[PDB]
Amino acid sequence: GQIIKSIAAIRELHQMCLTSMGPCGRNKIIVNHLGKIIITNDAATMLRELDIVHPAVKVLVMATEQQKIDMGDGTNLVMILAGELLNVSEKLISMGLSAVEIIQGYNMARKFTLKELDEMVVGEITDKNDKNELLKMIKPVISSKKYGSEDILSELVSEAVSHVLPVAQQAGEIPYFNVDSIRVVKIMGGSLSNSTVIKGMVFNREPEGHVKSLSEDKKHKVAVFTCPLDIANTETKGTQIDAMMKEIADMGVECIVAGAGVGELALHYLNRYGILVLKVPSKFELRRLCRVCGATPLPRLGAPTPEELGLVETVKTMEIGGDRVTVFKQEQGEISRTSTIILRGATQNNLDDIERAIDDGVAAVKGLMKPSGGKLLPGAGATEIELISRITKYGERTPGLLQLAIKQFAVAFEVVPRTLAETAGLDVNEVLPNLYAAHNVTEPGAVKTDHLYKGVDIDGESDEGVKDIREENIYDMLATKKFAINVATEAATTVLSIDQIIMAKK
Amino acid sequence: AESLRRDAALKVNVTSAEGLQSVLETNLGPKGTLKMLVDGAGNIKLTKDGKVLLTEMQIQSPTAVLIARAAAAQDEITGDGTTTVVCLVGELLRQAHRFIQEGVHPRIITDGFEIARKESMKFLDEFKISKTNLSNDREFLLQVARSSLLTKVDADLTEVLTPIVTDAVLSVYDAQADNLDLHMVEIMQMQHLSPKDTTFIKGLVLDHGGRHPDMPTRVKNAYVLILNVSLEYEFFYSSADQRDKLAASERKFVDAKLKKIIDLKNEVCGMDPDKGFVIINQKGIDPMSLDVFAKHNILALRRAKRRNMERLQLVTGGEAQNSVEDLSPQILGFSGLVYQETIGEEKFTYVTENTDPKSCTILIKGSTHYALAQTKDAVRDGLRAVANVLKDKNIIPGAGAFYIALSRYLRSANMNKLGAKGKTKTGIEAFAEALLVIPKTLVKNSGFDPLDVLAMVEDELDDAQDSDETRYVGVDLNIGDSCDPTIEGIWDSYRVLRNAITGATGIASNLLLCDELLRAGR
Amino acid sequence: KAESLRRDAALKVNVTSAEGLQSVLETNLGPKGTLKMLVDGAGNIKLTKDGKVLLTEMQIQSPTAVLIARAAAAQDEITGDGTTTVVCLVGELLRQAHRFIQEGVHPRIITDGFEIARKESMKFLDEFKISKTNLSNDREFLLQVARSSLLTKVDADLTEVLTPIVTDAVLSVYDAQADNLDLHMVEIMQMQHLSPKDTTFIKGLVLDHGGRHPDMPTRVKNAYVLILNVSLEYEKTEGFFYSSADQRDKLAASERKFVDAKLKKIIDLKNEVCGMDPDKGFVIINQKGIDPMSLDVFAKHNILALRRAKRRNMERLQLVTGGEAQNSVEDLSPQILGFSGLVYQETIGEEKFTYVTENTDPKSCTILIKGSTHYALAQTKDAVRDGLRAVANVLKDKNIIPGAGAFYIALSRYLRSANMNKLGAKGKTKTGIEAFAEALLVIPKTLVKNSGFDPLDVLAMVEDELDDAQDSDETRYVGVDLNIGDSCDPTIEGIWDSYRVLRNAITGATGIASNLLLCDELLRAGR
Repeated sequence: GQIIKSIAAIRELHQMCLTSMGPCGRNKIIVNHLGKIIITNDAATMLRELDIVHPAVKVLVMATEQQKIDMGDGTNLVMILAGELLNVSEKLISMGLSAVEIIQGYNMARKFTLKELDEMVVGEITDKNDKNELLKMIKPVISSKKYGSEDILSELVSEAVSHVLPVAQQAGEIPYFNVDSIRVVKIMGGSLSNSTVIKGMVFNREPEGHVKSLSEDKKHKVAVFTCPLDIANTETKGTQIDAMMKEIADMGVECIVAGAGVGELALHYLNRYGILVLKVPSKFELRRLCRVCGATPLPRLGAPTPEELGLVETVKTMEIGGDRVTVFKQEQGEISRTSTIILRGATQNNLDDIERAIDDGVAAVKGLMKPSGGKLLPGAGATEIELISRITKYGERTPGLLQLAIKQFAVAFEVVPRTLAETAGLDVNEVLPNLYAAHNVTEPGAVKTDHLYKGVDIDGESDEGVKDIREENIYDMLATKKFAINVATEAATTVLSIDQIIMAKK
Repeated sequence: AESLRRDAALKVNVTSAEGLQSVLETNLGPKGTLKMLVDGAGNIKLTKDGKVLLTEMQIQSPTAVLIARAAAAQDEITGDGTTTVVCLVGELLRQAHRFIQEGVHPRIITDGFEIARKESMKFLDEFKISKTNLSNDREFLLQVARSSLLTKVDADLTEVLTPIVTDAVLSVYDAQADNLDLHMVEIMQMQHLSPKDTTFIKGLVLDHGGRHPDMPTRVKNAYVLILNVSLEYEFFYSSADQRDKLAASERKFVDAKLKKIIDLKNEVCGMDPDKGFVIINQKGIDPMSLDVFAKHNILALRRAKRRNMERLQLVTGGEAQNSVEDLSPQILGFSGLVYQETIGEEKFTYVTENTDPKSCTILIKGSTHYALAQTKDAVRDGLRAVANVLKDKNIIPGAGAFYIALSRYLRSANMNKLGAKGKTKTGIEAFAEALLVIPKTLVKNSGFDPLDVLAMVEDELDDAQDSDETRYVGVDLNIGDSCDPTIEGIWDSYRVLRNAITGATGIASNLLLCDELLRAGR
Repeated sequence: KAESLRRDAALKVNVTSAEGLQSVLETNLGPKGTLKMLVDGAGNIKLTKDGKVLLTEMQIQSPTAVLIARAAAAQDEITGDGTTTVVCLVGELLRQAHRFIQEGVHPRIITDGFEIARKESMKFLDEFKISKTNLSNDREFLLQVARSSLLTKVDADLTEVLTPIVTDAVLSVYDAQADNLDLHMVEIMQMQHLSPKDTTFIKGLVLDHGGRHPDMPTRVKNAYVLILNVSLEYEKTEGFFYSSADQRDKLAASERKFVDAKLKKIIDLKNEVCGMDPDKGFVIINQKGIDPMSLDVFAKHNILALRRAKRRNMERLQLVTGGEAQNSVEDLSPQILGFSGLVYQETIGEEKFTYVTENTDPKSCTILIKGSTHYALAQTKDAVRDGLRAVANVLKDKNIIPGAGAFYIALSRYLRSANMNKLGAKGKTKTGIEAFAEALLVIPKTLVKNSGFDPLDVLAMVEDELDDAQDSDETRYVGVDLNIGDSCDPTIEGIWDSYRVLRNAITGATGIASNLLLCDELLRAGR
């Protein structure tokens, strides 16, 4: 049985993710073959580092790539749903239900699940781009990464997000928020309260010039050059240095950036006269300077055409955690298209891992864009437990052997409320049966009131049963759920269809 | 060297065939499973296409290599029916091994296989149904794709690819004595959208987007220019004024070229409303010459493979201009909606609503190399499969009705014909038994009982015979009972079954006549 | 402490075993059959074509084969023949089933068809039989029956020898007035020093211990036989003192004179019953011994004298001539003696044997198995023990079945064409209708294979003639001709079979195959 051997393989990565997902989750130590210690809860980082052996794993891993590239969340939702969807299929296999009949069932359930998810909508983010509306989503996204640190990270992100979401109104066809709109840097030392946000670009390299600040005027004009700065060389061969700034400043420039090297006298004179000098090793970061300072790089040398100058409010050199950085930023004007997250933290693993979490929080806001992304679902398995009950109803409505598959299909959605419990340390022999009753009630009405809000208690508030998601404002993104169901349903269908693994001609 | 005798050669050959069958048995029918191909470097293919499976699979036994070579030859003739061959060949050899052990000389067996082949051509000619190619026969053409695509897809791409292939085919074959060329339909692949986002493009897609931030995205009713000469920068200064002139010097030669082009713009749809001007250049275009094209509301592309623009020479129908100094107002083609879509890196230019170039593109979308390979083959198999319908007006009732009903003719009428011989009658029986492997495997792969379904099929066959009516009896792989393929919509090919029965008869005859395995060259 | 196959491969094990019993016990079928050698390890060879010997005296390695063999052993104890056809029918029923098993047909469905065919097979058997009249002029048919059973077990040159022997033997035992026959009244004797073709039929009974004295008469034309139980050797009343050679015998002869007075009384019978009268004679067979001098006196009166008789043959000897066992010579009366014809003692240098023939009214006969070697005497002994039961099956059951496989051939045609048109089973169970009819060909097929004639072509030639009967509107009994290679008519050639054997052959073969096909797990006990 190839399908039996495949089940054995997925049991390995199922064990990996089963204990991973959740704010109470457990970290994994990952040793890079190049000599790096990686400790994270991100299963995408895990699978990137995990060598793949059994070809059936290649299906599940590439599935998580579809989720992670196309959606900034859902990594464990794919691995967790997929793991159990194939685990419960072992019962269907052993009951004698053929592979094609199991496949037909999961596809029939794909339609049932998607239609119900549309009915599970509780609220909707009205796209006010307000810090309060952002926090409603940013908090639960930061959750599952660092439990209890949401206060520090929420104030960091929601304020940083307001830097890259400018004042926009009547805008549903104008896209905003590129993933590169928020940069995160690492400064060894300090703690969470030592982190901050800069409204613009921060160079991790120490100040290279001798000038600390520009003038006090608003919208200090700035130049970027592409050609190497030296004594004017003729258009051909040749087998003035400082005169560049005499040309640049004509329009109002206090800051001169050189995308290339610097000539003899200018290295002294550009800084001597109080002008900031910059050369950037990252050429995409030069494209960032086009977005932060608004600077249009001059393709020629020593000829700052007026159209090749930008307007940047303030550029200064700043001290972060004792290690010096150079800041090219905007200030209440020519609003910066990039904001920088200043992470001060002493442990290089927690420091880097905090960045890994904030990177995902940035990605979540990309999904908070206009593509039908405001829809909210009830979190803490209220979506999952309610889906269980509604799926079993479709079983009663469905004649044939498809009834057997639908029944085992609902069982699979218990892995998410189970994982929330096993990681949190509440007895799965008590929390799970209390979840069933909390969501399974006889409502005097067609609208379940306060019974779609029943949650899973991951807090230390000792209580028999579970809590209400509105207490902490725990909502899940509908688009994350809907896309995840599509990925996992098709991914499990793929594994369930593998009848033989044949080596190609070699 | 190597030598095996006492008929052990026949025993070894059967072992190899029964194996190859067991490999590609579960790979048959709409209820079939998918096979994995592992390159060893990590590239994985998940496919049901026997043309891929037999070609790429490592074959350990040398006898099975013979069937693979023969089946591939059948693939390059009709273009479909690969697993049909492997299944037919395997059962022809198993049913024969039974009779070989009973004392029938292999020659007696193979002679009756040829006698039955002559009879199989008789039933095929009477069993075929001639259809018209009218444009309102999309009912039948849709059913053809719902037959051929259904096998290679997951039943959700059935509804997606059905209208995609159907319309792509009608774009090529005019309802008259015209022609059909599968190179007239382009197969394009891309990522960033789900498998079910595969779409039909009325015209041609260009992969290379331009490098300019103001490139116009929506261009309606525009003439199209293809240039083959570079419009980029084609020297001693002492000051800013002279430096600029040296840059303007070689760009001044471009400037005169741009002047003639913006004269071409002002000349052709310069004053015409709701119209515009598209330019594509084999070579580069200066970023300021792109500023000019943006200035005059012109769509520009550069640095493109002439082969892609060679199709544009057919699609838009203009004359490629090697020199802009010779630029002429009449060289331009026609185009409608031109859309430039943006993915994570490159932008794709959709050249659509074209006069009537008779060329179309199917845009395959998906996330991974897994599904892109599945659909890439599905589309190429479907376009070729439907082409066999427009090439040959004869369509065969599907659902195994050909392979089922032959069991009635071979058993009954030939015994009254007595057209063979008493001892060769053994082979007539072997052929009839083995033709049940196709309808039988289709049932086995569905989970339904392999014997009971055939019994229910036989009942309806008898009822229609006693009722003296024409009834095409098939297998319903959803309910489990019998069906009628002419009502349910399952169609098959005349030419495929002709080359399948005549090919498998030859393959099996060659294998049944194997006397000695002689190892030579060593 | 458990071993079993949760996979159905237990059927692959059981089928593999049956294929072995086929390849072993198949090649012995037919007058074109081969002979199997049983070696007992003590140096004795049993050369046999008989199935019962090959079933009961083979070392069985396969645990499944233990059942097929022990079950087939019940065939001989019911009908008395047919053990080989059971083994062959079982193997082919299991082999044709394996084909249908791999198609997914549950063993129940196959088994039910085996039972449905059994019900149909009883119809054919009763319709196909030929009712035989009880005319004692049936010698032609009875001779033909003997050839059917003999040509199988002997070399066809001993058939012309054993054919009149067995035929005339059973003609003697079969009682008139519709009374039964008793095969226990037909004696089978073992004698060495002659060739196998010398096996002979004796109208009466032959005794082991012959006369041991030079004056014993060679033969008596008209003999009157005495069975005497009196001790005629040295006895004494239930003091002997001699001082010289002269006084020894005077005392002992006086004590033996108690015998000699009976020796006088015995020759007083001889004088009472034809002492000197011609054409009359006196044969003495004594349970006890005869004194050497008592033999001399028995010679004095020309008496054929036998001594030290075996009790069980002596009990027969009362039945042989109809006389009485004499417990005292003083009670010796003239009418006690039994009358017989030619009585002679044939001299074999090992032991002279007494031939007591042409007896009063014994209704009993003896077949003397002649042959020099042990492997020859055993083969012949089986041929006689088998053929006597074959001719008994015909005289007991007036129904005879056309042989040469006409039963197994025609039953194929009737079950192939009619059953589905009868609607007598079911659509899915048709796999059993085909399985049984295909397996019915194992008997006519094996008969041809062992002859060297073309297996397929001979079966085809049989069917051609059977088709002629359909248009000819006549009964044509078509069988396999194992000599020329073509078809033949069993009723013209003389090949016959038994109603009761074929009845129990099909019944038993269905049972053995049904039990094996329904096997699920092989379990280990006591381990």
